[PDB]
Amino acid sequence: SYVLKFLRGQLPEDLKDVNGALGCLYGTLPDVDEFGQFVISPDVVNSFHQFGYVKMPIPVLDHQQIDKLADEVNELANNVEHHPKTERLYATSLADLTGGPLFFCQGQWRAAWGMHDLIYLPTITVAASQILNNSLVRLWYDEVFMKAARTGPCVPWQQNYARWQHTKPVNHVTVMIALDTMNKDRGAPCLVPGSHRWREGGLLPPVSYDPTKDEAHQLNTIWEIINEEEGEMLMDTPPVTVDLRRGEALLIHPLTLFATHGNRSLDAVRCCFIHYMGEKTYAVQNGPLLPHTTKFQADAMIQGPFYPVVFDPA
Amino acid sequence: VSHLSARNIATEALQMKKLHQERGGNPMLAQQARRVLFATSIAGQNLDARSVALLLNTAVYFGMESDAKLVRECIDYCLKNDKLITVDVLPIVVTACATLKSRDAREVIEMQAQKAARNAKFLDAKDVTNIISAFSKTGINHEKLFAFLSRRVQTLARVGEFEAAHLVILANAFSRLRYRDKFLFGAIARRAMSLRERVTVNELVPLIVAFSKIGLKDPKLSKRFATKAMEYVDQMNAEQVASMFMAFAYFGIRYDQLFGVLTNRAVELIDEFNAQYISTTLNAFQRIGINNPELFDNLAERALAVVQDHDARDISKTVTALAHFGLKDEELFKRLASHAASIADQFDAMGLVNTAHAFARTNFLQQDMAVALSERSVYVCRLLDAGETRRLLWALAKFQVRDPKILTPVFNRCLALHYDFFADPTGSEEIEEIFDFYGPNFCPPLYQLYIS
Amino acid sequence: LHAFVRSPHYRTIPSAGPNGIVVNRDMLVHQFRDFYKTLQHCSLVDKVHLMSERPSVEALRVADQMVSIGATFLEMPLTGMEHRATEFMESMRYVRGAGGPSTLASYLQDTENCRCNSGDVVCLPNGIAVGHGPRTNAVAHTTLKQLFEVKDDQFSFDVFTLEQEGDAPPLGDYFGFAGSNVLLTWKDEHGLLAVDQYQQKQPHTEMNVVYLEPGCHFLSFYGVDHTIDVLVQKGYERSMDSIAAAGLNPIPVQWSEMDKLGISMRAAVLPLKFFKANVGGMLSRNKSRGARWQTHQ
Amino acid sequence: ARPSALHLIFERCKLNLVEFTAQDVYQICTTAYNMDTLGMLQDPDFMRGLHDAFRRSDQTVISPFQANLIADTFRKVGINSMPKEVSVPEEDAISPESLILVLRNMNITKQRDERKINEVLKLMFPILDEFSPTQLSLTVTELARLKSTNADFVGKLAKRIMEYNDDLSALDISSAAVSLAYCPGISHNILYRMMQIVEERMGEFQPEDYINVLHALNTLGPKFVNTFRKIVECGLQHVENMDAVTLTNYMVCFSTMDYKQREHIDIYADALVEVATDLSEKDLVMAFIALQRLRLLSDTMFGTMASCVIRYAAKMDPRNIAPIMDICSTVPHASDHLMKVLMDRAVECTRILTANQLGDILDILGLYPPAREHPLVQLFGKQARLRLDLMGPDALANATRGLANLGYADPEYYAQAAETGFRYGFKDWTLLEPMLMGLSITGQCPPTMVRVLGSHIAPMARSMSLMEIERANRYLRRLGCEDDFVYKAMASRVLQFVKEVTPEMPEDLQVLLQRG
RNA sequence: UAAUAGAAUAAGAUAUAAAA
RNA sequence: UUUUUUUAAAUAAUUU
Repeated sequence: SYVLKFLRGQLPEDLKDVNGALGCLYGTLPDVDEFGQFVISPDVVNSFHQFGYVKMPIPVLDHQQIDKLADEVNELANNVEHHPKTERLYATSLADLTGGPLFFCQGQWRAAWGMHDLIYLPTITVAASQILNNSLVRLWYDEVFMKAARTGPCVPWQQNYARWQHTKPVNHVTVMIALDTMNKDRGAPCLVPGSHRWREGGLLPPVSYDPTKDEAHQLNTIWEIINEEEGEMLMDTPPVTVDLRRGEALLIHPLTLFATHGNRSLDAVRCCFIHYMGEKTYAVQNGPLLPHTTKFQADAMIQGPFYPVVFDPA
Repeated sequence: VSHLSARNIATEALQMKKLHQERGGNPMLAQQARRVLFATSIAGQNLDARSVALLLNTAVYFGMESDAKLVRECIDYCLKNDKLITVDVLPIVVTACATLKSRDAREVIEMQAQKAARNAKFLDAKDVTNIISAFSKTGINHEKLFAFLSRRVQTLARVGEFEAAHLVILANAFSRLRYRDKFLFGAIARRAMSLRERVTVNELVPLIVAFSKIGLKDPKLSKRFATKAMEYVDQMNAEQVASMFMAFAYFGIRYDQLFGVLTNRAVELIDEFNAQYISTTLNAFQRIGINNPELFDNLAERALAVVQDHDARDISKTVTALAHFGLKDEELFKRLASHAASIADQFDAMGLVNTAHAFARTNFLQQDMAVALSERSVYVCRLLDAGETRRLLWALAKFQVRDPKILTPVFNRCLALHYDFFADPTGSEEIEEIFDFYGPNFCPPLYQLYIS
Repeated sequence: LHAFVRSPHYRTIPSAGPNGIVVNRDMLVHQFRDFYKTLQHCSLVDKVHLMSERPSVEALRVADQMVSIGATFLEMPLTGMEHRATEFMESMRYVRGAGGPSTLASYLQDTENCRCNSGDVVCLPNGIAVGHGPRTNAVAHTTLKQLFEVKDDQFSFDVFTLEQEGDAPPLGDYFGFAGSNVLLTWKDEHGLLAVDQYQQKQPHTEMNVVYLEPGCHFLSFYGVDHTIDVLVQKGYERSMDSIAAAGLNPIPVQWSEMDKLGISMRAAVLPLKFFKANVGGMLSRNKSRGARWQTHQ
Repeated sequence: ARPSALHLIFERCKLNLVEFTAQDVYQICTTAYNMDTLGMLQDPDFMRGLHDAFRRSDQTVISPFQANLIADTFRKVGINSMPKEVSVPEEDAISPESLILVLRNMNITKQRDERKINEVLKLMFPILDEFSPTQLSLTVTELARLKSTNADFVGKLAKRIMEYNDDLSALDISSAAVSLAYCPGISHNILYRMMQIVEERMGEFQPEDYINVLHALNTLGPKFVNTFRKIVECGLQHVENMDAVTLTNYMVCFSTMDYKQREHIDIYADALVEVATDLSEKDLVMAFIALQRLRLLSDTMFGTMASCVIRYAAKMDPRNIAPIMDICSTVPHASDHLMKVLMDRAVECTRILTANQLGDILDILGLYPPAREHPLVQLFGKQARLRLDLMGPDALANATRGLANLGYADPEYYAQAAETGFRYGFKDWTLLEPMLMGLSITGQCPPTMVRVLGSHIAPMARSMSLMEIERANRYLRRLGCEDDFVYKAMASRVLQFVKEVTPEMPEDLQVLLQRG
């Protein structure tokens, strides 16, 4: 068609249509024969497959990049001048136009620069592909958590695979990146070692969420969903809280128990999750897996513009 | 790039924009400019109004939205220092804020509109054209400012202070705003006539297009434009041929001596026709009403080899034009239906309805396009007129679609506009077809309104 | 140097000028277009500003508002142009828009019975020369002399009074200096009298005197740049030959209709000299007007 | 290396777990800027936390410059920081001191706001009497720095300042004079009276007072020349010992005032060039320009000034290459070494020069003989072809004329220049001649281009002289124009200035006479 | 405890409508 | 071929 002379350089209405990656954070993606620099050591892979989690030895982002990403997260929750492309989001805590002490966002890779770029970050996608047995890895979705200062709540015990029951096979991983320095007094991730292999790769019953209650009970509700043997393994290996720097990344199994603490510092705390999924993955029902997305039928392979292939071992 | 101050960054950003919007769209220059502008900040340094305006303009042109920092800092500066934005950097700020749609952008645009309204009497040749084009980019309805600017343009053009490019810019700017003033366009036409040989074909075609678009209904100047264009046919490009086809269909007057030569030149360059040119030509022929099968066969044949090049707009226009004239091309229709099924998410509010109705009017039903368009109708139901809603409902009834998740939005839209729905006589027959399929069970209130 | 002009108002152009002579409005518009184009084609004028039309024809006389003497922009008394005050405010808005002075000097207006007009003063070399006619009184002479006349070995400014008769037009219309040493005067009684008085007041003065034909309006931008562009009327060819013979550049201009209404070339343009304020020790760049690298080639 | 207590305090500050007031962050930043033993500037996770502590604190406690210093020390590390804007006092918070502090905050931290200026001025007027003499001068200075257009209030302040002439000192008088001269719309009566007051107390002045007075007189203009007279007489007894910057200001004022008593000019220039070696780059440039404008560059003058400027010639600012390049022209003195070094420096910075500066440099080097055999011609040709989109009519004419005079041959560049010049019409003959000169180098152009060129040149033939007529005819014959209206117009002018044809007449003219 | 300034410059199609 | 203007304007009506 004919694009007006002052609209030639614009981007699509949503960044999903943009094939490839923009050069915003780390420039252009490396060449085909340049992807071996970002490989990770086998011991990290063994640690993940043993504990159900591991920390990447090197921070994945420079401090300027973390500053830019924190600015994007701040602008995603303006609440006075709402973010453009807000209608391109799977779910938002500002749908009520009031917000609260916890701001959670999903599918923001179609909304802002940099967040879309972070998906194709080589250092994390190569590691996730190595965890997923060297196959094509497709983004499942992102997530952003922002907790206010002195009142931020905590999300209790949960399993990631409990939210993805519409997807047939167990082939996933999660990468969590800290956009601000975190510790047990501000949203630290607390995980149980060796919990991804408890119920023969099964899902534990959901926990009871009662808001407006102290963090101690919220984190102690764990003794309600487990059995005696899981209790003994808990006693041997109590849940461990992990400290993260301003750029450090953490790989988590989909099936390991996971929680985050409250925020009792004097500033808001930010973190970002991205879930990565393997090639051989099918659907179970007929329809869209996420709101306003391409619909699948029976056991159809999951592809499309909504689940782009981020890395290819060929 | 670190040793460059903000002033040099602004100059190089302007250079990159000028190189990209004119000499090709090299996907390298755009991405380099995006990367450079993503890491700049107007903070802690004293900057002129022009440099800040240039940075804001070149940032917004390259996709940067109203959530970016650079944009926020430039907008805050433009809000705080208002008297520093003289009449030289007003067009840059207005053009940058045209596409941004927020509170601050609206306030800045209004303030600049009032400033240009007050100083409308002291502008010169460059400023009037630049300001009027910049205000035509944004959608604003400040009639008094337009009147003052038109008066100043007439006063300047009486003495002869406009060139061919200025005339084209002024004509397009005043036609885009739907400001119908006979004296201003007469003055512009007379200035071009005085210019004589200084207007070439490239500076003549947009003049005719804009003069047709404004719709003055003056048959005195249309004939003169046709006679002037008759000598320049042999030098025209294919895009120019399509542009004059559309323009002289917009005029509405029949000039056979011109249409014949235009048809011959269009046939000569049939190998240079893209899908856009074919769609434009067929739409122009549909509008003017002439029926010329000889050119139509060649247009249809050339459209068959560029199927993959078709956009949503081109598919819609081509299919509607082909269906109006009763031309049958089963291969072209099938390929267009498949392609429309592939890109069903690119149809706008009215293109979808036009495509569906054009496909349903002729006896051509294909499930691939039918399912895609029926599913896509949900997101464009809310932007439809009463007649367009009636056409969409009839086309959907012809496709035999019964999914309630599709039919609830269109029935809601047609119930909200029932008066204009049932007061259009030309569609009355269509109404009796629609309820012949769904029956009184489907949406009883609509049936009760129909019986009355 | 910025030159200001005003477009004619076609609808309200007078049918028959004073004296009952006839005028053609289309030709008047055409001649003003030719004048504007000729002014723009001048190399010395940095910009030509065109003000919006005003209902009265007298608004075409924009030169009557004020006068430029050295670095002083003196505003003429508003004693006979009461209906033209609003036009003067509108002209001052135009002057301010182009980066000129914020406001005019009001020295003459405060003085009582100080009748004067822009046009009886000639920016001669080494001072100004004023004419003592009916349109200006002796109070204006005394006030100008007290304001601008200074006698010094070097800081010298000379004001000259030149007596003229009642029927004589304003001095700038017929007696004026051009080039650097050339005095252009109408081969008329008043022109010869003014030339003689200027020669006498300032004795031992050497400058060629050129006599044009009567009725040949002229305009010369007199300044250090030594521009030789001298606009003259089209009809008179002998004045044109005389100006060319002195080493100048006559630029013919059709000036029939404006002449028929009583307006001359000098009364139709407002020339001003602006500068840019230089904060801190500063020396703004200036455009060149000569040749470069003379010694090499 | 951080020991246990040091590491724990670092961690506590990193986690935003400590409440910091503005004073404490200021003290820590001062310690970091003074001493670097603990590596405060080398820990991004620590200065980021300090910045987060600074944002959420009350910055109104500290002085404006302390906030500016914290912002600067965070900017130096790599954190984008800006101190918060101060709110206008309301209700009983009204006082002269707070109304001065608002302007001071807007001044130091570089946050100019016209709305807040207008609000503050609308609220300080009633209490103008209560103000102390020093606060009046402070307000005048602050309003002069903020480029406020409200000249009426500045005039009122200046009048109240004059009413206390006895109280003020020489420094305050000079500051008031310069701050009044900087305001554009100030009435000339108050300016005359202030210069009258400056005229007395003349012997009390110090070098700073002299600099302030000379700056004010340079800003004002020739209309106050008389006052400047008493300045040059006053300094005639101290000229043998003055600061170099003072003599540079004297030269600038001499050039601006168009002074005509030449003996003072000669004495002051002779005193200046003795100590000209102490001048900075900018002051050296302006001494050179002012001396050139006064027609005082003799042989020794130019030799000494060139020897002084060749030191900075290695790293000249781009804005200073063109002026000295112009000064090297129009003088009959040898300046080969300065020319060569300046051309090399110009070549070095060819990717940062703006369009106007590139055009000016090409114009100045257009007729230079040694500038043809250099890489600068090709580099500048490519740069000009790239920058043709950003060039106005003056820049286009300058660059094209300079390139044509230099022998640069590139048909595509000249065709693009002709198109860009056809975008906006040529107002003058001097703006159109370079296009013809460039297009005549190759000798061919598309017929539409030559037709448009003929249409443009035809009206302009009415006022050009004989030499311009000959040059235009030569260029048109080289390009090959067939249009008759042109030749007819050129013919008529020729006749008017030359009557009828004669055997003596030049052949070309006689041909031009035939209207070919 | 903290205060110094320079530049003048123009790109161009959104699928509508009754009388010297 | 040419045709245009320069107020602080404040009185509609409703249960939306």
